[PDB]
Amino acid sequence: DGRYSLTYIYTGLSKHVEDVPAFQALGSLNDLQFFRYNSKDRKSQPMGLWRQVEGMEDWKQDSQLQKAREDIFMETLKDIVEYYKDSTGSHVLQGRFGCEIENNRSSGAFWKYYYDGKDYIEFNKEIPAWVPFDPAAQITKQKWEAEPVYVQRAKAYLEEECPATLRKYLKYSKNILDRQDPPSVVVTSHQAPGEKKKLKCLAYDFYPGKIDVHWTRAGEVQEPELRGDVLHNGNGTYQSWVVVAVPPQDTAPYSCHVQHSSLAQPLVVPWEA
Ligand SMILES: *[C@@H]1O[C@H](CO)[C@@H](O[C@@H]2O[C@H](CO)[C@@H](O)[C@H](O)[C@H]2NC(C)=O)[C@H](O)[C@H]1NC(C)=O
Ligand SMILES: *[C@@H]1O[C@H](CO)[C@@H](O)[C@H](O)[C@H]1NC(C)=O
Repeated sequence: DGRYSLTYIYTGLSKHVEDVPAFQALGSLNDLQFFRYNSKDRKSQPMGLWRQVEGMEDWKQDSQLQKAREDIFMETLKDIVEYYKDSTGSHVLQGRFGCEIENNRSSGAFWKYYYDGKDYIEFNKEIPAWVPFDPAAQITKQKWEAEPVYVQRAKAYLEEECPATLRKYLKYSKNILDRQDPPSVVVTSHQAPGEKKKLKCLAYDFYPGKIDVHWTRAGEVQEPELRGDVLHNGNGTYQSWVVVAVPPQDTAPYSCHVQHSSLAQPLVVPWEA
């Protein structure tokens, strides 16, 4: 088995402006975001390729969970602002947490918060306890550890629940995270009025991201004039391109090369003038 990671990110604004939800939540599986929630629509919604997956998560029930989390998260931010006696300004709280396994073996976990960008507080499941970084975080620590069960719970989530959730998700996400969708390349050229002609090689619909793409002018690996790539989450695919300008008086042969983990041997698409 390989590496897989479940990560959640919560963002709250104490004084949100128009069209910007006061709270937002999102979760990623490796390099793909599989869900999102916000305080406006108030609903846990699957994303990308997970929109078509069934039986992995009762989104209607998670919606309720997210509302719960939201209330706590926002109460947390509220209290910090109360602490610094400054509710006229706008402040943000960001929570990041999750776990990761490698070879069906839990290989890591984390749970930390940031207030106005600086480290606010984090959990050390080895004590187990909360570690404060900001003075206000001391008050939070006190609250979050008022009962002995609390740290036990936080610990249980990081070492049991989260990874359990990750294993489950992996079952329903094989046809997603373990894909080897080979790239469809496409060579094309454009002549800007006044400039040299330029050749653009485009590899698309491939997954994972790691990939090699370069032009060759006479079997010689050229230096790209402009490079670029992207990730389409809804699709769950990657695109990557390279461009080269060709001398107005050049006849040499131009071919595009594309190496990808899903190819038995590299691909070569020559450009026909
Ligand atoms: C995956 O999604 C991407 C983005 O929606 C698709 O890329 C577009 O493909 C159309 C052709 O149908 C092009 O005309 C667009 O220019 C592309 N969007 C851009 C600018 O990236 C891609 O076709 C989809 N492929 C799969 C496997 O469904
Ligand atoms: C780890 O994977 C095995 C199958 O490879 C599965 O039976 C097991 O339940 C998973 N996690 C553990 C150790 O329970």
